[PDB]
Amino acid sequence: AAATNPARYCCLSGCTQQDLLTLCPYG
Amino acid sequence: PTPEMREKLCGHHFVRALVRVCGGPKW
Repeated sequence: AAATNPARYCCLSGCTQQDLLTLCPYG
Repeated sequence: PTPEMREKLCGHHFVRALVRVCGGPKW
């Protein structure tokens, strides 16, 4: 968390349900 | 390393994993 762009980050390294949880309930 | 799994949610993969945990009306 707190490194690079949202989806871009979750695409390269990865993103768990939590790291996703912090990017879903917004838009 | 933690009981999680950083999915390489790329583009739609993320928006999907998104609509899963928070289930927003936008996407």
